[PDB]
Order: sequence, then C-alpha cells, then structure tokens
Amino acid sequence: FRNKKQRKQQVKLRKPGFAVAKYVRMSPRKVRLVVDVIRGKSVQDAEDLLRFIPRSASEPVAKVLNSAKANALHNDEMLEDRLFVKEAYVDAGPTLKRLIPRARGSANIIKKRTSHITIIVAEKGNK
Amino acid sequence: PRAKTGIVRRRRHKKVLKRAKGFWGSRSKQYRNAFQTLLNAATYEYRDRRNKKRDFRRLWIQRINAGARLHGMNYSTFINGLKRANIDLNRKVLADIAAREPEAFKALVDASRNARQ
Amino acid sequence: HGKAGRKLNRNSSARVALARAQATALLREGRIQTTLTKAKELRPFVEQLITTAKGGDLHSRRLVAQDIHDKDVVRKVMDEVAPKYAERPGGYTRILRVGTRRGDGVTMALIEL
Amino acid sequence: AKHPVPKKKTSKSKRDMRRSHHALTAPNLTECPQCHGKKLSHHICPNCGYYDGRQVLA
RNA sequence: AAAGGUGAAAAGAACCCCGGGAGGGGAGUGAAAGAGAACCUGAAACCGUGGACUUACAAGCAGUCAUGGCACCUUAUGCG
RNA sequence: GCGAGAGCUAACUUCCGUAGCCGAGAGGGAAACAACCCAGACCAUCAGCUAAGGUCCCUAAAUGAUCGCUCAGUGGUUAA
RNA sequence: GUAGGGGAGCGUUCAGUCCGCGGAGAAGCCAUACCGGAAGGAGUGGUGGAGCCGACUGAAGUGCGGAUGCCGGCAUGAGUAACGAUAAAAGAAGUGAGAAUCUUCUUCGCCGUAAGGACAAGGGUUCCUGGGGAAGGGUCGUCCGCCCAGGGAAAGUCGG
Ligand SMILES: CC[C@H]1OC(=O)[C@H](C)[C@@H](OC(=O)N2C=CC[C@@H]2c2ccc(NC(C)=O)cc2)[C@H](C)[C@@H](O[C@@H]2O[C@H](C)C[C@H](N(C)C)[C@H]2O)[C@](C)(OC)C[C@@H](C)C(=O)[C@H](C)[C@H]2NC(=O)O[C@@]21C
Ligand SMILES: [Mg+2]
Ligand SMILES: [Mg+2]
Repeated sequence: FRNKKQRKQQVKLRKPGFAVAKYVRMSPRKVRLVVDVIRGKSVQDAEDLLRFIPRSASEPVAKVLNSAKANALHNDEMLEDRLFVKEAYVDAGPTLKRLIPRARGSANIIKKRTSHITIIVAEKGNK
Repeated sequence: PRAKTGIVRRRRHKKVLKRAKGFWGSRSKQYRNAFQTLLNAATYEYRDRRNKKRDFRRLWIQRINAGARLHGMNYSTFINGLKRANIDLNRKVLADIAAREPEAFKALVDASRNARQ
Repeated sequence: HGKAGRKLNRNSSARVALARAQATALLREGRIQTTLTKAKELRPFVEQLITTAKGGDLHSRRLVAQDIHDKDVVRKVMDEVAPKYAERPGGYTRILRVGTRRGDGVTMALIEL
Repeated sequence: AKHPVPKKKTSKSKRDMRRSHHALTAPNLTECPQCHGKKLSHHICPNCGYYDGRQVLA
C-alpha cells in the first residue's frame, strides 16, 4: 500500500463510462423529470425514449448520454451492445439571480437555476 | 487582542446535533430545534429513571395474582400468607417462580394458605 | 352542460377567416402541414367546398367565390379538382399525424386532398 | 398585504408527498416496419417518412 | 458597496473522442490534476443518487423508558 | 380556610387581619387541573414499607367479611 | 429553588518561559461504542498539505437561541400567480446543429387628425455594413435598440 503520497502516484483514479454536463441553464427539478425515465434502461432505449419525451430537458440529457456512451467505448473499451444507464442524476449548479419589478415600486428576485447532469453507463452482466 | 469564536461554537453545536440520532425532521438536523428537543428529553430521562422502578413492580405484581388465582388464591391474600410465614421474605423474583416454575410456585401458594388459616 | 358541436379558439370573424384561409391553402397547395386540431376543423369545410364546386355551373362557382377569394384557386377547384372527384362519393381529404413541435410542444399534422 | 398566506413552512416530507403524481410517462415506442428507427403509434415514422407507403420527404 | 488564494516552477493541458457550443472523458505535465484556470482548506443550512431497517385501521410538542423483531462488529460480541 | 368591612351575607370581585401553599415546588392523589389532600426530589437499583388516595374491566391492588338501608340509575343537577 | 450573594473550575485568542511535534503528513475539517462530577478531553481511521499541541504564569475585542437583532447563503409557498391591453392570423418557400418566433412570397386583420410623416427637448452611436449568439429579450431565437469590429455625420446663405 505505502502511504497516501505514494498511492496518488501509483493509482491515478478513473471514471469508467461517466459523463457530465456542468452548468446547464435549466432547473434541476424540471431536468430530473426526463432523467427519471432514462435511469436503469439500456443505453439504446434511453436514446430512443429521449427522442420522444416532449420536454426541453431531453436535448441536454440525450447529449450527456452520448458522451457517456462514447466515453464507455473510446476511452474504457467497453462493449456497446451491453451498455445500460447504471446511474444518472441531476445536481444543482450555481443560481443566476435576476431582479424583476413588481407593482407599487417593490422588487423581486427570479432564480434562474442551473443543472449538473451526470450520466454513468456500464455493461449489464446478468451472469 | 481579538478572541474570535471560530471552532468553539461548531464543536458545541455538532455535540448537541449528535445526541439527536433518530429524531424526526429538523430535530436531528438544525441545532436550535435539536437542542430544544433535548431539554424536554431531559425531563423525560430523569423521570423515567425512577418511573421504570414503578413499572416493573407492577408487571411483577400482575404475573403474581395471575398464578395465585390459578391455584384459587390472589395477590392480596397470597402475599399476606407469605408475610405471616415470616420465613418467606422472597418479594423480589417471586414472579419468575410464578412464570417459569409452576410446581415450585404451588409450594409457595400452599405455604401461604397455611400461615393464613 | 355543452352538447352543441363545432370549435372556436378565437372570435366569429377570425374563426371564419382561418377556415377560409386554410381552405384556400389546401386547394392552392394540395397538402398543408398544420396543428392537428386546426386540421381536424378544416376537413369538413374544405370537403363541403369540393361538393359545391361539383355543380359545375355559374351559381356553383359564385358560391365557392364567397369563401375562396383567390381567383386562380376558384378556377382550379372548379375546372381541375371537382371534375377529378366526379366518381368519388365525396370523401377525399385525409389527415396524417406528424408529431410534436419545439416551441409549444404541439402535435403537428398533414391534411392532403 | 397579500391576503391568504401559508401559516408554516411545509416539511421536506409533505412537500415530496404531493410530488407522488408528477412522474412522467415514457412513450409507448414501437419498432418501425420499413427503417426500424422507433415511431409513435398512429404517427408517421420520423426516419423513413412511411405510413404504409412513404408520405413525407427524407 | 462586495470582492483575496492554481503550482515550487506555467511546465496553463499538443493530440484523440461525445457535443453547434458549453461541458466533459482520456493522453501528456506535475510530488499531487485526491492542484485545471467557477484552481488552497471546503463546515452547516439546503438539493439529489444508492443501500439497510421500515411504513397504506392511523389521532400524532414528535420524545423518553421498557420489551420484542431485523441488521451490522475498526474505542465493537457481552456487549453494544 | 378562618375573622371583618365594602358589594346583593354576588363575582375566579375589592380591601385589611390571620395560617398555609403557588409565586420560587418536582413526586403521588383529585379524569384533565399554580392553589385543595398527601408529601419537600444529592446520584444509582429490573429491592422493601407506607401517606393522601384506592382494590369489577379500561387501571396497581378484596367481584373482601358482618349487620343494615335505598330500586330512584337516586348514587351521577338547588329551593319554597 | 426564581431574583440575588458566595465558592471551585472548563474553554478560546494573544504573550513570556519550559518541553516537545510535523511533508514517513501541522492546523482545520469528517466519523467514532473511549475517558472525566460538569464545562470538557483523548485514542483510532479518513481528508487536508504547513504549520503546531502540552505545562506554568500574564493579558483580553474571551463562550450566543433568542434582541420584528446585522451580513451572507439557502429553503417554504410551487412547478403554483403571472409572461404587460381581446388589433388576429394562415400557409408555402428559404436558412440553420436546432425554427410557432429569423428571411422571402402570397393572403388575412388593425391604425390612418394616426398607431402616418417633420422638428424641438432630452438621449448618446442606439445609425449603416459584416460577424456573434454567454447574459439582457417575460418563451424561443439562426434575430435585435444586445455583444464585437469597421464605417457614417460635409454649410458664406439653414439654427446659434
Ligand atoms: C389596498 C391595500 C392597502 O390596504 C388598505 O388600504 C385596506 C383598505 C385597509 O383596510 C382597512 O382600512 N379596513 C379593512 C377592514 C376595516 C378597515 C376599514 C375600516 C373602515 C372603513 N370605512 C369605510 C366606511 O370605508 C374602511 C375600511 C388596510 C387593510 C388597513 O389595515 C386595517 O387597518 C385598520 C386600522 C385596522 C384593521 N384591522 C387590523 C382591524 C386593518 O385591516 C391598513 C391600515 O392599510 C390602509 C393596513 C396596513 C398594513 C397598510 O397600510 C397596508 C400595507 C396597505 N397599504 C397598501 O398600499 O396596501 C394596503 C394593504
Ligand atoms: Mg334556601
Ligand atoms: Mg438568530
């Protein structure tokens, strides 16, 4: 094993079949709805469903899935016909705050929330 | 010099927060409510310490005239006999005998009936 | 309750203009892509114009001219299309559903003769 | 001011409980007979443009 | 008004992949990229994903004490 | 509570005297209940005796013993 | 045992003295069933990546749950109210990664003592061209009064 210092140079820390769309200008809540259908499904169903879910979050999500697919293949040399959505989740990016005017002189703050859409693909393996 | 809070508060806060283990909602998550919950728990802790001491005697008394009645007696009566037969000072664990050893419990019922009549 | 029968998502004046506009477009083009509902509503009105034109006399033309304000379209419907549908026991106009649009998420459709 | 107003913040539980019915329903996608790229029932296949024969361009 | 901090040194990431881009994954640099330019540590509120035990006859300052059921053994098997 | 005035020999009224408790008093009892009854908590026990109160079942402990009374649910709304 | 009086101490920063520790891993953070009569204090592991416990004495900007307290971050209400005049719109063709929304054609409708046109005040490059597409645009933009670059403004007689 040695000590931490050595471990850091010996083992270099990998992200197999992981992709992330950081700072996506959409609300987590809203984006989650789409991701929620795609989770657990086989990367091909995931691909096909996304093309028909009539939500604008579909485009962002679908893109992450293709990055996760490409990464799984090209970088990690995984088997395409075995890929499935092992994990997908939407985490909250930083909020774009904006000042909206209301009646009688008072102001308000619009929260233009952002998303961190991460999807991780893996090979199935029943056996 | 300037003596800032830094560390003192957080340590004290995390302490209270850790007493709140399986407390519902905010009670296990926000300090003010966690600490607040514990004051009421304090009342409960001190009370129940001497309250369990009433609880068990009652469970024991219950198992006693349950057996005493099984042999045609009762608690008031059975304990009076065991008092009259001075020799018997059992009192504590007289319910284990009633629960686990019926044969042995009868012996005590029989002995109580005598010292009384 | 509400057991009537027709549609109107605008006001009298407009509901007419729309029907007449889409009627002129389908007859000009032969096929038009529109909202599914606007297409469902257009179907009976254009089918009715074909039957009027199937008369082939001045009165039948002028009646078409009341809803078809484009002179060239009225000639097309009168002398080209109605004749072709002579033996068709008035049915032709069909609706095909394309799928959901981006901006409003509305399912588009086709209406062809 | 703003006449009826909420009396207490609604708990993390309560809030999520009303969310039980928000879960989207995935399309019932069918395999296309003549280009196989999935389509919606009663709709023209987006890939080949068929609906028995080819109806739309591309 | 508010705002500080890569790395010892810019060696500031050539090249490849998904993407219009953003963003990411690799390759390489470096002691470390568990430092990548929204660059020291990175608490807490607050948002999620996963697992354990659980919950659709129940009246609830949300604990406390008692007991039973399940589960886990890194101040940790008499006990927790 | 007792002793008085004010008050209607009203008020969870007011104002003195006097004793106690609450205030600043937890614990048992009185269904619940500052004050009334019992009793003044240094800490630990899965020991024992009592107080006021209790002993059908909810709910600890006699569905006790003797002689009586009351049949109205009186007990479990006051008077001429 | 409330006001209150008295006693013994825990903890933080700074200082002086002693004893040490640290890149073979400091502080800080995170987890923990250990210890002490309390404030509290250790052991172990994890993270961090350069400082720092312990003891004695000295000094304080020295301990927070409250103040409709101050600063900041983030929740609830809730995917709710709204999206700023009820003067419309339709289709075709084009462009583009992407089009209800940009361009073009044909209709439609609304103003017409105006919702047309020319000044003054005021504004300050918003003008034209080519390009952009993060934010601004109550939606989307391939477009814009936005972003970048270049250009344009000509007086003896007009106004001073
Ligand atoms: C329109 C909006 C504005 O509210 C207002 O003006 C409405 C009409 C007022 O209502 C009233 O007066 N009435 C409502 C019920 C009775 C009373 C009333 C009484 C008599 C008459 N008589 C006739 C015959 O006509 C009319 C009305 C409001 C509600 C006022 O509150 C009332 O105050 C009373 C003193 C005590 C009342 N309670 C507590 C018993 C309380 O309800 C007041 C003072 O605002 C005036 C509050 C403060 C907060 C503001 O100033 C806000 C910010 C306003 N400022 C702003 O711009 O928004 C507002 C909300
Ligand atoms: Mg009388
Ligand atoms: Mg506060």
